[PDB]
Amino acid sequence: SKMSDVKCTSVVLLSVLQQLRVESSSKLWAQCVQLHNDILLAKDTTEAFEKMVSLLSVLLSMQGAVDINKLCEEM
Amino acid sequence: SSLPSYAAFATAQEAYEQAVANGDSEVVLKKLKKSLNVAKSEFDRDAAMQRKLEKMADQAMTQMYKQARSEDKRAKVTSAMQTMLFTMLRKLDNDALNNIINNARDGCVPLNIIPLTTAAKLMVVIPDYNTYKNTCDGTTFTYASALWEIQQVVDADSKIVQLSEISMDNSPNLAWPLIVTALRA
Amino acid sequence: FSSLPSYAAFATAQEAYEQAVANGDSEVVLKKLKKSLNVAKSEFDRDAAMQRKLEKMADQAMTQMYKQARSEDKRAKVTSAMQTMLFTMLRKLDNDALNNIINNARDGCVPLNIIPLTTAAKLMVVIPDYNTYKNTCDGTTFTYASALWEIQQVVDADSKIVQLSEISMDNSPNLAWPLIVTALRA
Amino acid sequence: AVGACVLCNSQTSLRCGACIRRPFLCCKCCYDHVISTSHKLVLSVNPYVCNAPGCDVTDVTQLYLGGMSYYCKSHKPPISFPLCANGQVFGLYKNTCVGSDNVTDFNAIATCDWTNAGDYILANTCTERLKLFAAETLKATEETFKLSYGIATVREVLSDRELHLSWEVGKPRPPLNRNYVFTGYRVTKNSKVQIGEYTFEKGDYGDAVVYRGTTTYKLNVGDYFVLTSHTVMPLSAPTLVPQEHYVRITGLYPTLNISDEFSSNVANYQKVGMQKYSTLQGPPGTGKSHFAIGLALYYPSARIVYTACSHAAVDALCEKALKYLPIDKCSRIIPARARVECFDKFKVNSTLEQYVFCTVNALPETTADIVVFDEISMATNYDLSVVNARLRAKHYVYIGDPAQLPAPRTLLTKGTLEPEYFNSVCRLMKTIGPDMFLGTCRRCPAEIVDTVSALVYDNKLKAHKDKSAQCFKMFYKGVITHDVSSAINRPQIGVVREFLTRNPAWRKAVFISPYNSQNAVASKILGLPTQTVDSSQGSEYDYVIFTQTTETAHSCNVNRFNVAITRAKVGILCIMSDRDLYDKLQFTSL
RNA sequence: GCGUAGCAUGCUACGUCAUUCUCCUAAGAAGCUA
RNA sequence: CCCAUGUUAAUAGCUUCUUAGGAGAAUGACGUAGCAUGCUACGC
Ligand SMILES: Nc1ncnc2c1ncn2[C@@H]1O[C@H](COP(=O)(O)OP(=O)(O)O)[C@@H](O)[C@H]1O
Ligand SMILES: [Mg+2]
Ligand SMILES: [Zn+2]
Ligand SMILES: [Zn+2]
Ligand SMILES: [Zn+2]
Repeated sequence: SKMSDVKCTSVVLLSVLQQLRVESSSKLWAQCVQLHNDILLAKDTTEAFEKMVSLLSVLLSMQGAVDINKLCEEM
Repeated sequence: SSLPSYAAFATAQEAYEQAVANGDSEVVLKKLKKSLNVAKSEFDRDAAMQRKLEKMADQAMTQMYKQARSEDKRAKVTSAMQTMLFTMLRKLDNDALNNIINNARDGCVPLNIIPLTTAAKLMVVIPDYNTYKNTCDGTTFTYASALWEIQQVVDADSKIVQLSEISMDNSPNLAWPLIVTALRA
Repeated sequence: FSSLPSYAAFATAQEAYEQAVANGDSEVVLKKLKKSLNVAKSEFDRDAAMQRKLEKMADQAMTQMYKQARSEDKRAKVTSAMQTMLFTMLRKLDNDALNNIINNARDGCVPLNIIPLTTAAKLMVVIPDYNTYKNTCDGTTFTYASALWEIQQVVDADSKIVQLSEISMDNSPNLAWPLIVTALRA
Repeated sequence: AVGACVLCNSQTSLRCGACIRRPFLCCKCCYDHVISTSHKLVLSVNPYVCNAPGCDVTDVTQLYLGGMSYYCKSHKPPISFPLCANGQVFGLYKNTCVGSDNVTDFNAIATCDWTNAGDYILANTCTERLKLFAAETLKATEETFKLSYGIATVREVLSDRELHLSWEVGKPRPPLNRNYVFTGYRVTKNSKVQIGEYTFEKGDYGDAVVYRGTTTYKLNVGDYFVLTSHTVMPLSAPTLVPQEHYVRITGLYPTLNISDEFSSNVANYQKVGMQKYSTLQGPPGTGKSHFAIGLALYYPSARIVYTACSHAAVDALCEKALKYLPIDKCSRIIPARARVECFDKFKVNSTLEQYVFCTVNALPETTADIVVFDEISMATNYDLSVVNARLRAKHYVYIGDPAQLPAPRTLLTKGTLEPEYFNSVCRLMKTIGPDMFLGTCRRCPAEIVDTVSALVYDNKLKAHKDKSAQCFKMFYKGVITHDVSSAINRPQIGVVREFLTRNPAWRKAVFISPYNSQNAVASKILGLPTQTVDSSQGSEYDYVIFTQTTETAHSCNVNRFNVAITRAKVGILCIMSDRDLYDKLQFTSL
């Protein structure tokens, strides 16, 4: 299962972004929503992975909101 | 069921069973039937009380468990979701997601959304010279498993910087963290 | 039940029965005492189940009285809230122009859709992009509903204030559209 | 209401009932705790009392579980089973629990009354969750000791700023200073109502208790005063966040051409960058509180919170930042109540500024990029736990010296606490050695360093000064009067008053005396700024007038004396009481 | 042979207690459909 | 004989499950009254 793990990681990733109060910045939430809905309606895994890169790079863009060195440490 | 009323019903049942095993006669037989019946009805009333009590205990166990688990799940929702996300991201094992995450651990995070179009603009901060050395070569810039052409490197004091100043020796004279503006190849 | 005299009668009949068991009276007397104990137990059953039914019913009536009191208190609270809402919306009227247009109607009825359009003091324009902004309210005054409006504020979709020097064709990408421009009637 | 056992972190639902803090306890640990001590009350999701109509049995060894309630031995239904059985008190998660052996220490922590010398050394070499629990129960004991103080009642109102008080018979008088706020009452028939939060100070003439108040009420005869008690908030964060030696600097960006003054401190700045938390130890006036400002000027993009336990330590830090740091991007936090006045030159109560300053109790829940905790000698594990719960940050720098004077520990009366038990960090500086060390007295004249490098620090200090010939110390016995518990010495104020008409340049000197009451009472004779030795730690002065009040164990404490005499930047006058200490220093005779 | 008293057994009425069923209502949780 | 501190979620339909109340039924058991017959103790 490779196509349907990116379609579920978009759901988890947009839930994380929404919990970090991305949606108080409307120009950013419009692009995050558009990337989410484009991944979910995708039939080719390459374009889904490019949109997933673009969407995840919103989460990595905000510095102190996550603690990436702690979350990635356990893996 | 091992209740005091079961002790009484047990001794009455034993007496009636033995006397009907003899089975002689007749008025004391009816008296024993009556004593057994009244003791048995007392036992069944007590067993009904026990069943009602154990049913209420069972509902209490279920309702307490549901309340405890539900409030615990709704409390740790942020951390559980973030841990779940990074588990799923490691499971995909993509070579672009891994690259942008392994850069974002070190401190090389983008300042905007990574673009998809050919020849669009990405501004990533590079904190230390070694992180520059790992990602940049000449003027190419290997990020998100894509090649980017560096346009412009500014400093934390917002002064433009040429890519020839970035040296193993001149770097302590720089003002980190650089902001690299690059364009997709 | 316990405070009822039926419990006392059943208890003393049981005491008499134990005393007669220990006393060994004649079998007819023992049958008599069993009969009296049984009728005492029947009266105790009647009265005790009666009081149990009674107290169940009284607790039910108390619960429904609580429900009625809660319903009537909440009705009072909602009536207060509706009345204060109506009276604040009364104080918010613009009574000069409203009186003018209502007294200019031949029956006293004017359509609701032209109550704001001729008496509102604030006009909120919501603008989705830049060409619309250039066409409807360019500059610090404009025209709509045959009046002249002066732009008192422009916020964006994030409720952040946007200065009028920002809204240009090259800074149109960096604004969080739509723009809500609030103007006042001149 | 589930939780985690303190000494093995298993899941559990019990709570010991006789312990003041109600620590969660697993089943096996709760059996170990209630089978050895006299703490026999346990609370589950409901208490373990006997649910008879009327019965008072709480001892968990006695109760039985039956039906859906816990009954004593004489009310159990025949379907029942004992709680305190098989070595495990029955609670939730009974069979998923791990026993422990620390119940020979947890008993001593939860049982003791914190008066002896050993309880603090046991509250500081246990595990981390026991360190938090021990600090919490020590705070609770210190709070419920304040209920043992007397109760005040007004006899007459001599003046609107001069009450007259009579205290309860047989109960000890509280000490009268702005730490202890009282609440008023008019409880007669007629209004058992609080009539304002007051605070006292003993006026100089007569038995007048000059009161400050929140309100503006007229006080009658019958108004009577009860001390307030503050509830101890439970604490969660570890005392020391675990260290992680990095490979290279993270989160901090160093600077080009920092200054010529902090040029010799660059190596320690790189060390602060590399570690997670670092500890700095130096003798007094040797750059410790200066180092924090140098950390500000070496990592200019780094948001910093400076913290201390006093208010004069954080005010000394505030002054140093005023001299060096840009004053627009700085702040200062004052609590709303604020019985004492603080430093007011920064934009007060604006925590979003890049350089926040605070007392450790009044910190707001925020983040940082390096947090500087100055004066760790005055910190208890409650304070380090609070600073680790509120402030989340990338690097911690704990600055201070163990040889100055500690947190007072009011309950401690029998024994003496060595430095390595003051808190966890002072233990770390006295166990493995500090990460950064700077000893060279850049503040006090070489006479002060010459006499203070023989008392505590055994000949390890040299000064960047010389004998400045303004260090006078005299020996005058000073016949004492007694205030509530803080003695007051009139004739030594007399000789100081003599040393004020006959030395004109010294009228900017600061009065230093070990007792708070004499510090208040020598302002009305002299008029100098006044500071107590315990609250003077970290701020220096040009000239200092120290007066040893009484020959006791408190004012003849060499650490208190050291922190008293190492604050004079250029000149000091020391009116001594003890003969040996007056012979121990080497000043002029006077 | 009848009347009275007691005892046995069977039926009918009423009062209670347990088990099962059906239904009606109330309250709550959840799922699908337009 | 004492010193520091307070931070927005529609209308309607169907279905599953749980709880509570009431009614009715069915069985069993106890107790009281009434009846059917038999037996025994007394009178005629
Ligand atoms: N590098 C230095 N060179 C010269 N003098 C210094 C240096 N660092 C600090 N000082 C002086 O030494 C004093 C030490 O002050 P401070 O850091 O408050 O000491 P402490 O932390 O022990 O209270 C300051 O008044 C400062 O003027
Ligand atoms: Mg200092
Ligand atoms: Zn205890
Ligand atoms: Zn345990
Ligand atoms: Zn009891």
